[PDB]
Amino acid sequence: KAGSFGDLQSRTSTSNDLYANTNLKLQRPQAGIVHTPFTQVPSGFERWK
Amino acid sequence: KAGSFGDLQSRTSTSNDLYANTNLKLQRPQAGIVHTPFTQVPSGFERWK
Amino acid sequence: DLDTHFTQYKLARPYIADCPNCGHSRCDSPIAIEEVRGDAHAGVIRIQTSAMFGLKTDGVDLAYMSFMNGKTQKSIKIDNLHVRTSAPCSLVSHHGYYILAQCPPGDTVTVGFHDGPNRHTCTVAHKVEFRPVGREKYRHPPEHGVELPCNRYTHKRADQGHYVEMHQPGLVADHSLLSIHSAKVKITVPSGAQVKYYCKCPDVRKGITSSDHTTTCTDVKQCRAYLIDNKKWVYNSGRLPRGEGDTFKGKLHVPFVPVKAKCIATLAPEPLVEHKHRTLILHLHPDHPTLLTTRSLGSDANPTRQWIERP
Amino acid sequence: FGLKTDGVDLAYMSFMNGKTQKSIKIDNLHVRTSAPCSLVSHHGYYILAQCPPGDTVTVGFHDGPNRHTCTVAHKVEFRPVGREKYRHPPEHGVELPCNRYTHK
Amino acid sequence: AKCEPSQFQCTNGRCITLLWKCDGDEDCVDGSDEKNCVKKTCAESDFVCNNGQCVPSRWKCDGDPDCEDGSDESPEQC
Amino acid sequence: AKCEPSQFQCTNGRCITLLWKCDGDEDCVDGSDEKNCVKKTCAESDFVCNNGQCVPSRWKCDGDPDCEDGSDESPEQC
Amino acid sequence: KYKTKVPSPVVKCCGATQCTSKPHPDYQCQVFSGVYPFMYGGAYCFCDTENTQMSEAYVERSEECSIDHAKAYKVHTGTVQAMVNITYGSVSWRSADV
Ligand SMILES: *[C@@H]1O[C@H](CO)[C@@H](O)[C@H](O)[C@H]1NC(C)=O
Ligand SMILES: [Ca+2]
Ligand SMILES: [Ca+2]
Ligand SMILES: [Ca+2]
Ligand SMILES: [Ca+2]
Repeated sequence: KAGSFGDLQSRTSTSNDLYANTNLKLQRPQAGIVHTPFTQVPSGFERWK
Repeated sequence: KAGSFGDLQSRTSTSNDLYANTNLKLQRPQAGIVHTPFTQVPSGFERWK
Repeated sequence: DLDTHFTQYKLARPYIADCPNCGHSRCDSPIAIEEVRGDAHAGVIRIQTSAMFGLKTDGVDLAYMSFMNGKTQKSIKIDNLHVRTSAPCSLVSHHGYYILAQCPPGDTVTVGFHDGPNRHTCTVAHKVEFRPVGREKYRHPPEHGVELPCNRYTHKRADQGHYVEMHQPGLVADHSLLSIHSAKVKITVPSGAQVKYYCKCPDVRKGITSSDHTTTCTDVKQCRAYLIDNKKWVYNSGRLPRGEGDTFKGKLHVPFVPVKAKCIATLAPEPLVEHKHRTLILHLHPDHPTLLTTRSLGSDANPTRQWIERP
Repeated sequence: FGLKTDGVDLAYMSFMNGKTQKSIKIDNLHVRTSAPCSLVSHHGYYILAQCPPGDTVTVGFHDGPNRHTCTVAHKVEFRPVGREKYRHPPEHGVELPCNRYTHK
Repeated sequence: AKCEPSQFQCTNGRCITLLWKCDGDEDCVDGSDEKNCVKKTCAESDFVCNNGQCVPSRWKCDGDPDCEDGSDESPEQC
Repeated sequence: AKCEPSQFQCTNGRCITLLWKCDGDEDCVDGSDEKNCVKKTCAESDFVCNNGQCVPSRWKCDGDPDCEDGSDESPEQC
Repeated sequence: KYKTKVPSPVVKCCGATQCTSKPHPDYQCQVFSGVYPFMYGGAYCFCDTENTQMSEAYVERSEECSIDHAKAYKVHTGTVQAMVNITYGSVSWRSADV
């Protein structure tokens, strides 16, 4: 689950198939600014630690 | 006792006979560094304050 | 050799990107901070910027840095290059786009450099935390103690298998290319570059010119000019407009990769131990929040875990 | 700030040197509240700066080899606008009405 | 976008409140607002030095050069 | 004193990792780490400059001095 | 710990673009219409509202994941080994893994 221990899961540290479950959502760029704002649930691994 | 009010005791402020009871333990110097590391219980007088 | 570490960085150039705080207000900063890596233990953080450090237009020189001064790339000696979170950070090393700094905890990360009378700074909101190693929450690496394994960003520039992609730069919109001239918009094309223009005056005209071109429009506000110069590539920054087609041109290694290292952790004072019938009495006088854990060696561990912050 | 005995110039500063008024170019004019503050603008007696939270407000300037500073006890707090206690202006988010000292 | 008559637009393409069009502060990085301006006159109670700086008449010939040039204290003027 | 087989002993006596024995950084304060290094060659696809620099061929005579002396743009080359 | 990779946004001036699916972890793509971005060189687009910015973002393993990661294991009954120290008669202590 997002923000939980398993939010990011990979079968091995060198695999090329990564499972990611975060509420990654793109926000509208601020008026007149070229940027890609986004909101996301803080890392559940950092939380777990 | 170390860490308590009376860890350091002197009969007078100018006395040459000082009693000290702190867990002063000399630690091994870090590899390649000339220094005298040690561990000691924080002063019991400052703790009493 | 040193040049072997810049073989790919020589193909890239600095760029100007949006910075949330250029001193007092948002601006397009040549030192714009792209990322702050702060997951190392002893406060080591790696900051990625749009400026190039250690490269000059003429080659490699760790005393020199290169940054964009509008359309023109400027190369200057590093002068008061500094990083600040809550207090000045000690700079460990720098590499193209990347700065390695020893920073204390803070709510922000400020990077900036001086160029004569000019001052270029970029302040981003980023919680930088000090991560102590072990069972004691020390606030600064101690002089002496227990040497424990820790995660650190190495000070070495060498390629250790981590890369970032550098892409062909997108259109660089620059209104300084247009001039009213004889009451007739003229497009100035820098030597060796191409200028794409788009005019929507009564006579709608657009295209790519390799040389000075005079359009049918009489007002600069009626036209747009974009500088096309692919001599040097740029990191695919999320703050730069993407180019057309497959803009991917190469890979740039990530310097100062995170590595396993040995850190000196604090060693709390030796407890006073008093013994009673079937009872152990410990007098704990910690210097920093110190974790105390105990367990029985029987069939029921009955574990205890508590942080001791005061005697 | 911005005035000299000879006229107006935002690059110049004027201060009293005992009974004699001295006018100098602004040299390392700084504001500090537990950390350096970004200067927004200055006019006459007034200095506008963006300061992080702190317990003190330090203002000072240099005049050649001399350094003139003044530190006063004043709790400077960050007052986030809205329903979240952010510590520094975000790069992006919701634009909310707020109270600011205009730089003009 | 193009801005209403309540706002001035700099050659940079960005808009600035019309009250800021000419007030001595470059509000747009290009400086298009202050790049075009004109000076205002001063009351008859004020003297004007050679550089055009205005100073009150009570400061004229007072021994202090209250303007960029010394015209307020120049022998030719006093 | 002798270092591990995978280490290099600077003249200062301090051991350094053998991988660091020759690179852009002097890993020991004495600097003897890099004193004995040897300069690398560069691919034939890069125009070697007169003063010893080496720049890609596509940059040769492109109208921009890429070598520290402009050799790539000097009339001797084109 | 994850890393959020955000490629350069596609700014379509006087027009519109469309997002497409890609095989990226937690891939996000959205087209924001009515943008009028400005660069160091001034207004980037000509049209006032007929412009779109396409934002893209996806999740990657951070550089620390090579060193700073947790391994989840399934545990089954395995083996039991011991180091035994034995002496007998006049024979000195001898040991071996068993
Ligand atoms: C076995 O026991 C003897 C005496 O206690 C000791 O000298 C020897 O080192 C022990 N063996 C090991 C492997 O520790
Ligand atoms: Ca103005
Ligand atoms: Ca006078
Ligand atoms: Ca070396
Ligand atoms: Ca060239």
